[PDB]
Amino acid sequence: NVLQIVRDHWVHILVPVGFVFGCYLDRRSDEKLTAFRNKSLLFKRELRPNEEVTWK
Amino acid sequence: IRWTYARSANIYPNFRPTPKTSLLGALFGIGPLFFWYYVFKTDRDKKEKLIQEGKLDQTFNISY
Amino acid sequence: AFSAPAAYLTHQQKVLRLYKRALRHLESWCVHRDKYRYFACLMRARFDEHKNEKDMVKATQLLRQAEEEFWYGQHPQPYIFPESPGGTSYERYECYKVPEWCLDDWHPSEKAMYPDYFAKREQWKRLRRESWEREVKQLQEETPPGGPRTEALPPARKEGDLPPLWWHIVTRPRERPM
Amino acid sequence: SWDKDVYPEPPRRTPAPAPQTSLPNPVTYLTKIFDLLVDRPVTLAREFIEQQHAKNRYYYYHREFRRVPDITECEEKDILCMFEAEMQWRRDYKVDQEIVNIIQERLKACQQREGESYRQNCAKELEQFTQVSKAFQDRYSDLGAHYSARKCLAKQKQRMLAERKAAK
Amino acid sequence: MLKIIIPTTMLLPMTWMSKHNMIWINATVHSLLISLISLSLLNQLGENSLNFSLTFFSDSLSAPLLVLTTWLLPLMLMASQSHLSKETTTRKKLYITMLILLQLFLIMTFTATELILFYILFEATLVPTLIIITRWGNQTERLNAGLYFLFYTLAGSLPLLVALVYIQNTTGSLNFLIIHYWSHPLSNSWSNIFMWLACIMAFMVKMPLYGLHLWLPKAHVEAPIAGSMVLAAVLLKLGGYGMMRITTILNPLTNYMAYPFLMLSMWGMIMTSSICLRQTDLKSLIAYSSVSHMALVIVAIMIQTPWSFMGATALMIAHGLTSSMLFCLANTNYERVHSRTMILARGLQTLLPLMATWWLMASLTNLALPPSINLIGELFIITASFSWSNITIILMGMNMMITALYSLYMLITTQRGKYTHHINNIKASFTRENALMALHILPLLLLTLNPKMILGPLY
Amino acid sequence: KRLFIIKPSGFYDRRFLKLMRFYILLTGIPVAIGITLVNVFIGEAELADIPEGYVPEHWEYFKHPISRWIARTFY
Amino acid sequence: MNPFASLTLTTLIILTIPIMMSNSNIYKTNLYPNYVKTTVSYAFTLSLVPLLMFMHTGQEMIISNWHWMTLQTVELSLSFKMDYFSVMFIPVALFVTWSIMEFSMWYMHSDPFINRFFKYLVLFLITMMILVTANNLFQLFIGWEGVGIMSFLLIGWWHGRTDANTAALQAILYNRIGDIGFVLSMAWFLTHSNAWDLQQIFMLNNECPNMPLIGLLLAAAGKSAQFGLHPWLPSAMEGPTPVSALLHSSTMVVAGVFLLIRFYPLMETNKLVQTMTLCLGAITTLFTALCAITQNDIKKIVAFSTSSQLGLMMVTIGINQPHLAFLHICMHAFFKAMLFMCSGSIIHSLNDEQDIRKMGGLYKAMPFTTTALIIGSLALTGMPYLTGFYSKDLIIEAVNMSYTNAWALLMTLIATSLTAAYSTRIIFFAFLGKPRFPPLVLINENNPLLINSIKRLLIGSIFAGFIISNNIPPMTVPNTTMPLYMKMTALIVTIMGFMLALELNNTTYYLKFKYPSQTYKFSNMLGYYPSIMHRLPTYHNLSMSQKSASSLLDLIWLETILPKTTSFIQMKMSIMVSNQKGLIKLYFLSFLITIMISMTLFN
Amino acid sequence: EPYPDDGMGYGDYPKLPDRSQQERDPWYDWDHPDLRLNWGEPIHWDLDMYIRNRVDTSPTPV
Amino acid sequence: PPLTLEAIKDRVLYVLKLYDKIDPEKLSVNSHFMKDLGLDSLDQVEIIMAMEDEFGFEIPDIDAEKLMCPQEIVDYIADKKDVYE
Amino acid sequence: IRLQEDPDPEDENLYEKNPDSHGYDKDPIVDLWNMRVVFFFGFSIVLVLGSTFVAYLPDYRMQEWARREAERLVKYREANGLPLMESNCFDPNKIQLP
Repeated sequence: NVLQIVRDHWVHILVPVGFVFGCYLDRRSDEKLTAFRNKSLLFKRELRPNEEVTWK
Repeated sequence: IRWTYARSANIYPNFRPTPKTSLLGALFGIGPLFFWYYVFKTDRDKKEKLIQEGKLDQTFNISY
Repeated sequence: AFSAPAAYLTHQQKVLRLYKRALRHLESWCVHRDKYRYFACLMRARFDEHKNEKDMVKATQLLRQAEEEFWYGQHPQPYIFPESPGGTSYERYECYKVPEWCLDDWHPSEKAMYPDYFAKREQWKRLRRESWEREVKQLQEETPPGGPRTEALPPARKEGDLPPLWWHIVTRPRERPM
Repeated sequence: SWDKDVYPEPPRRTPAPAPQTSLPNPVTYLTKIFDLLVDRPVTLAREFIEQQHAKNRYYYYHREFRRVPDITECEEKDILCMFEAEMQWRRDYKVDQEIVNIIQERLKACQQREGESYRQNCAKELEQFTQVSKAFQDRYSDLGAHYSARKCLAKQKQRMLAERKAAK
Repeated sequence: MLKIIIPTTMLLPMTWMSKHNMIWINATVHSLLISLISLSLLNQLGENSLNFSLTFFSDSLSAPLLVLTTWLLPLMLMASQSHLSKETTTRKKLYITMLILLQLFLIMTFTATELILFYILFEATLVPTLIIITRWGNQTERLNAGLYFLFYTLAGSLPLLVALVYIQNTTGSLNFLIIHYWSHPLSNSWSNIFMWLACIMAFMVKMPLYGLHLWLPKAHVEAPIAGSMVLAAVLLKLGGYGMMRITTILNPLTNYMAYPFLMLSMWGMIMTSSICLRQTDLKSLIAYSSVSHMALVIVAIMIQTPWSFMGATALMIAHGLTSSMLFCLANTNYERVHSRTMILARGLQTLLPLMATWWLMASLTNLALPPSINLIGELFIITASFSWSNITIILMGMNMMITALYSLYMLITTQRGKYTHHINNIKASFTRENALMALHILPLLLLTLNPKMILGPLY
Repeated sequence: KRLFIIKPSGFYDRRFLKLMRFYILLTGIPVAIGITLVNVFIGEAELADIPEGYVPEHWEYFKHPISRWIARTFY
Repeated sequence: MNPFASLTLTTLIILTIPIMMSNSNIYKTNLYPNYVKTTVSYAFTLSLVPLLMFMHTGQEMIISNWHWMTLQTVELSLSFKMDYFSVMFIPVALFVTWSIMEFSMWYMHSDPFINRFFKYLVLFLITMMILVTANNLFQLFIGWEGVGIMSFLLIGWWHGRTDANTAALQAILYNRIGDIGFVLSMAWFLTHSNAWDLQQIFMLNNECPNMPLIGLLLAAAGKSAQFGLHPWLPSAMEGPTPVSALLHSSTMVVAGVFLLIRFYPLMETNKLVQTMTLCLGAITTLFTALCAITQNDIKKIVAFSTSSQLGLMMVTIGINQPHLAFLHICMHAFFKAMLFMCSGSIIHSLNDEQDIRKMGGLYKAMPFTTTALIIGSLALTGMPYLTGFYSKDLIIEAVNMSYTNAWALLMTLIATSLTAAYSTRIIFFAFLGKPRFPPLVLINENNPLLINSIKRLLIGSIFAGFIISNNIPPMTVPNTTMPLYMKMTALIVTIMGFMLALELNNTTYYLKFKYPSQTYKFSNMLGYYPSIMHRLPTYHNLSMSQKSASSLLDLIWLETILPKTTSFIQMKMSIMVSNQKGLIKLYFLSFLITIMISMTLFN
Repeated sequence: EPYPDDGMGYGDYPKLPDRSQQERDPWYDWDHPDLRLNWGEPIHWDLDMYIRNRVDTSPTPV
Repeated sequence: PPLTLEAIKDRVLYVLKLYDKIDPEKLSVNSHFMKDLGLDSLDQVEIIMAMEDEFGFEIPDIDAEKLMCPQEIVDYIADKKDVYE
Repeated sequence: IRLQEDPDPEDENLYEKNPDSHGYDKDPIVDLWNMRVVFFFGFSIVLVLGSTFVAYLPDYRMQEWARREAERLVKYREANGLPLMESNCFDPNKIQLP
């Protein structure tokens, strides 16, 4: 009866998918604002070995 | 129902600006406001005058 | 259980009420039983003195003056029976009184906790439901054309008929529900 | 593990027990019973838990913020430098609040500890809190809800101009 | 912020495409989950706000309000289930969509970084509220109440829009960060005085101010339960948030301009609580109580001191919860007896004890029994006012006394005395209603344990 | 001679309390047990000076273990 | 020292256990009140230990267990002040609560919600302990409001009685008026001394100004039912007698006196506040005793006695003798709670009869209650070497031997006379004489709970005064030498009051009727303070609310000003514009006028 | 007897005697016992003020 | 204190027998004070007061005046106290 | 004046049709599942779990960090004899007075 269950209760996937999409879009926005990733006068450090970004 | 309606709804339709209504409204509406303004303004001005004169004690008044 | 009041209090009734109030306030003042008995017999003699006044105007004026005397001489803190209005225990158990209709909203498990009583209650409900129509008819018939001029309600005229408007008086909550 | 210099405590002088009556002291036996019934099981439980913690010891570190140019040297409408200076000033505000808290804690402890001689034997802590309170009030009070490093600088300048006028 | 916004948007298609039976269930589940997601925002760096992106940011002020909104939506759904049962499926879905749109607009208001976006959405909140009041109200006065609410708010807001555009032209940006960092002081000029009035009056209308509060009693009495819940809990606090944000621009002129509004609020709290003493309608009593508490918040904001702001935030959250619960309690009795007159229903404690307990706790919070967050906020406001002027304590204490009096008077009249004999439709309280009251109460008592969450950024 | 005592229905409110308590405890008891286990065994970290040449992770600035876990996982 | 903190905190935390278990099944069962009583008894037994430690070495401590929140430079933390006052009052309060609950099991047996009653009792006890053991003003305020709310709930225990609801509302009203001054004190201390902890407040405020102390005075007057705020206490007798005996007789009412005592180091500095406390205490003593003299309800008489004793404590504070006031609180708890329990026994025996006029000849009918009440009255009147002697006699001796307002001292002596007088009244009217109760005699005190509960407080009234006075460290320089009449003044005045009261009560037997004197009316009507003060201000406030605030402003004038006038103007303009004429000739002329005007104005 | 038409807004409502509900005889069976009021009876404008739990005007001995 | 119907009757008759003006021998449950006995109105008031003092509950005057019979007093007391046996 | 249906009687109590109504709907199944959804996702999930999550939320407010910095500064300044709190928030030299 799985077809019946999914056919009439698929709406429960929209909102959790919405949360995942929100996380993805927020990470994309974070990508956009990477100008001063490590160029501050406070948290500016030399990249530790095997690191390319401080994710800031 | 009549009591509630008379206490709430019927008041304004059966109101007429009259010298008693107008005078009592003026008094009990704005007079207290001006009285408190006078009291608090005088108090605040006195405090500011004392502060400017350096004649007020706030030795440990560090949390405002 | 209170009787329907009358439009006015007859002069005799007013005199009786004043006598009762005066005796009670005297008892409040005369704490000890012997002194109370002495002054109560004195008061009874005082009433008997003008018991047979023929002039109604004179009797009315005497009533008025006696009421003034009562008000001056009333005890500041008269004795009140504990369950009487103004008494210490007046309406104490009122919150415990619960109307009968609350029963109909019981969950079936609770109603099964006491089956037999609820069978009896169903019998009473049937009785009331059957008697209502006849009660209404009787009230219409006995009511004067202008309308009920007194709060008094007629008794049951015929066998098999319950007193009109009997349900709440009969099923009023117990004085001490607990 | 608190530093004694940061949280001073006067040395403890506890009078020795000098009984003068034959009657047994109930407090002594009650304290021994409390020891045996409560303190020993509690000490054993803490011994066990400390052993478990020592089995897996890991360290957390206290962050260090390098000093940054103040609002005084930050240029106008220079939002980057103003931001750095403002956050630094906010951190300094928090640190000053904590210092005031430490002094107040000393004051309270000294009031309680001295007992009936609080008025005399806590005078030094009272003077310390007096100085700290005056400094904190002068630095931060009256800035308002929207306190900012610029407003504190403005307050400092107003104070210094008043001082020059007093110097005449 | 999209972690909250996008699921909230997706609530609409889910509600529209859900089966007729499952609309309430699905809405409640996912709104509660959205609130659980929103709980993450409470973690705020002390020095700086959480700047998620250019458009959206959060601070220790916005986060409690967002959490309140996200928590409030499922509560509104539970409350509004009962009286909307007879409605057709399309109408119920429309009601739910109005609620969801309101939550979305409120979230975007509290998180917006730009004052013009804040204004756009803060005025956008009117449309769902107006539709709710004027379409699902149960009295003929709903139309008049909606007109009053809409026109008061718009008359306040339009000058705010003009002033915000003028600020954009002068300073160059309406982003709150830039405004805070630059924030040049105002001068005491008639032009600046009127700019101050334009900025302040919209929020002073939203926060019911004495003389501008007439819309609130009509709206709250005439609205359905859910609409009353949002109006009491969040829509008033919209004004408080706006005033706290906007006070940065008007730094010096606030001292001169506060006295009219300060005195109006200080006297109006006493007046409104005295009105509460003599109200004949339970919803009206709660509305005037809200007016008094909001007047306290107005005083705290106008004083512009750290303790005042912390107390203002705490009072906003605590009052939102208390007023929402009180409206729910009144709505239950209204559904049972179909009248809002206080005297009609009496002695309900014997009939409904657990509801009586809920009423007791709600009133105790309303009268600010410690250590309730209500008392924390009120006490902080009182201490700030005392520093502002020692004479304020007289008015503040009088207001506290009258609040206690009217709260316990409502409790005594509704829940004590002999039961009204003729009323026979009182029935055992449903698990939904008790659940709603508990969902109101438990967060409020819990927030006392960790008060730093609702003490605002200045903490 | 027991006389009946009229009282409102109690099945619904008692059931409400039972369901509320059950659903609160359903996660509270696992939560309480987990909190106790973490505090007893994992314990709270010890304050140590930063070793020279080391840049600690952000979660390493927080004492309590659960606080560290939340900081590392969600922030 | 290490056991001290643990024991003291456990004493409070144990009391909470029945509250937590109230969710469990024990609440449903009949075992809940017995569990509550046993919990209180174990708490008392534990509280005895720190009391012994303090007696041995004065091991006072402060415990800041939990840090609630730090507000910038102010730290608020859950702190308990386990000093002499707390460490002594906790055992006394616990012992009294134990006896009261044991009595209540017998007195409240018929009540359906006995479990709710016992739970409310434990809630009040917890709140009072919070009040006593508080090192922050905020924690003390938590206890203050908790005690107030619990009194509100317990007084209106019978929700049916409108009178009970009125009494509860009145108590809330007066106590909130006191809380105004309390909030003033809290705000002043926060703004000036930057702390709510008693320790920092004491440290900084070397010479405390007047305003915070006057606020503390107001809060104390509210809680201790001082004059101007007194009527709530006599009205509180509307509640069940155990509630009266516990809270509104011996424990809750001493909250204000205890608050003043806690702030004694600040109280010493300011002379004016001491004078005001002295005058208020003297007024309370005199007025409440005079009211009690003519009261005919036993509960009212004992309640006015409580108020007079509270006034005596306030006087003692005014004479700047705080520790003596604390001692008097400790003794008053014992003997007054016992007196109220005896009153409750009399009431229950006589089927809910509280009027002394309907009670008579109970000396032999109720031997044990009679012995207990005689002992309690003797202790109350200052019989030597009883509990009252160690407190009240020292109080009077210190009052006489000190710089004092003359009228205050005179009123205190007269009040002691009147205390003897009303003790004579209750004993004479109730136990002595011939029976006046209704025919059916149901007297039966042979209940183990009642007997044992009264037994414990009897033993306390007899010996606790000596025991405590001997054990406590000396805290006041004694008034060693004094004139003989000065020493014996307390006994002389008490005996004079006894003699005059006995003669006047004997005169009642004489078969002579006289109409009431004006002074009798003044005393019986409680000084007319209830009659006018509960009517004129209430009427004026409620009428002002409805007539001005509800109507003349909100529904009339504000509406006329902003909404209605603007709506009317727009309506009139709409009527003008929509003239509904539409004649080409008419509006085309307007075009000509507009063209001409435009040419002129805009060139 | 309607209230005097002075613009207060009472209008048609009658000026019932200012008797507190305490004064009304308790013994009589009232439709609303706690309020001592019968159904259909005109309700005093300030009845809420003159409830038994609030401002009382009952005659005093003095 | 069950206060059964027979107990109420016995106590009412007891009070009436203790009343000097009423002769005990002719006193009966149906003996109307006004007609069968020689009592007047004031005697009715006094006996009502005596009954209300004996049973400790106050009889309202409107109900009090209409008793006129010892059995009426008994059944009225039963109604007030909810005595069904 | 109009042909309108009689006002519906007070909405039928959900107790009548299903005594264990729970409210939330007419059909008992949706009643039970609505109450289960409400109770679980509010009390069990949001209230309990979120209360723990807030309780153990990382101190990003830097309260402990502020205390540690205060301790270090107090120790150093007391050791070196420097005043505990300098009166000037910013160094006087960098400021250029008019």
